[PDB]
Amino acid sequence: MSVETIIERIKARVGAVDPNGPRKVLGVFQLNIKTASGVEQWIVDLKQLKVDQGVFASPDVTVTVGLEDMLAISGKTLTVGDALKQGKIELSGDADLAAKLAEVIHHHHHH
Repeated sequence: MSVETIIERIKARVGAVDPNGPRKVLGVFQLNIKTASGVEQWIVDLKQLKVDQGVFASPDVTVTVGLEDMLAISGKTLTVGDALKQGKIELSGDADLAAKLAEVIHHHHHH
């Protein structure tokens, strides 16, 4: 519905989320929204809680997903595991790093 409405949730969440929340990691990722008009690139940092638009000078990992997909996720409806099974989220670069994200699919006691 709007790429902007997707990142907005990320910035609003990051500024409220905790560092210990996610897995033990720290770096930067390169997100890309696949659209018929092209591809919306976005920069995200793990270390801190910030968000930037464009292509990082040298991101740790490059992920490419569709707009619709990001909608179900960012909209707080679908789960990372679901989108992964479908194949909407494409990986490229340091799969090892990107893997840390999918790991969240697990159901542990403490995050």
